[PDB]
Amino acid sequence: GLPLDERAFEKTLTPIIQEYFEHGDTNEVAEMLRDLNLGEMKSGVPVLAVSLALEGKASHREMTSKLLSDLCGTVMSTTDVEKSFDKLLKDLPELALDTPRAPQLVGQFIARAVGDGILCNTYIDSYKGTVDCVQARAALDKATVLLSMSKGGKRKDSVWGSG
Amino acid sequence: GGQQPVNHLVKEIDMLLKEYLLSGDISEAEHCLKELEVPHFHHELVYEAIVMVLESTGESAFKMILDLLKSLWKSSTITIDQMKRGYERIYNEIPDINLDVPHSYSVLERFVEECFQAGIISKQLRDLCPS
Repeated sequence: GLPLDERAFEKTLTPIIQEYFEHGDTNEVAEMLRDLNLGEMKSGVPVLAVSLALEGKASHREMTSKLLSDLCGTVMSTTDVEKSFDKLLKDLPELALDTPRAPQLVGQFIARAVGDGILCNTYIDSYKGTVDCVQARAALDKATVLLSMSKGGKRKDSVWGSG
Repeated sequence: GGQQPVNHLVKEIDMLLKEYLLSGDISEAEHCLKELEVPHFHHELVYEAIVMVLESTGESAFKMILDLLKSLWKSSTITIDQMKRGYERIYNEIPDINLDVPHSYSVLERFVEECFQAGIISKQLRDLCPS
């Protein structure tokens, strides 16, 4: 669906997401989301959270997937996440210009979403050549590239305690 | 009170191989190797890339694998010391991988032969190769 008042929404979500990356409060986002109350524009939130994380350090990116998994089931349907990825992919061509590493990161976001179960697995198959954008295609490539990596070491990523 | 410590080795060395395998881009790997602060640790990929060709069937590997190191050597990314130890470990793994009757001698020789010809390693390393 077409998002009404796009910029007005972006500017409002700016501090919301910013404050999130500070200590990682997934509950804060949801609580505020219900306050705003959005329909098709709801996919905007997960998208922006992704775009900003591209500018920030990689540490801030890995933390983005946490928000997604938390949001889904609580304030976002599994089916809503899918739409968010499409919306993001369409934006990719723009951000890719300033950050050349942007698409490479995007692939990780897709891979993680599928790996945990917040995005459909056949999502990549559905876009299996049915894409006229090379920027969007690379993101789809890395998705498998990275999925093939942590597929075996999924339960060995979190075993260090020193915080 | 804080976040979990940064991971190491895992989700690090593997990335280099995967990126070159499916995608197959020099610059993609370039920026990634440049990401690491430790240049001395650059020997790990060196060794791994050599192991791949020995464990992978197809010219696709040998064509893109050697190109990977040579590409890194283009801008002085890999050090001779690092490349030296990378090959030395291979000469040790050879008997373990082959386990009697090394039919991979053809690959081993040609690979080192090309490397020497490329001018990235001197005769000293070639002398360590079972010629």
